[PDB]
Amino acid sequence: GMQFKAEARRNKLMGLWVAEVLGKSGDEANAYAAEVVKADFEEAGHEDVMRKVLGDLDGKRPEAEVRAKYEGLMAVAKAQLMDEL
Repeated sequence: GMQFKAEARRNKLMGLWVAEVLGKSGDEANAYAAEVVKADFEEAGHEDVMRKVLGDLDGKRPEAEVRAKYEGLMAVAKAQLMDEL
């Protein structure tokens, strides 16, 4: 299945965007791009993830920007995994 490879990539990639929106850089962003991958076991779909990134953003962006970013990234995530080959 591609679910999981694609999940890890989608989840990681959003972390790097959210990190840039925080004003992280370098390795702070890479560490953060593990955190967003580490919030998807307790609840399926996109529940406990969203509250994690939103609370971490502290109001730095509107939810409408944020959730759209995540949702749109599933396409990008799966580009990268066939483009990395």
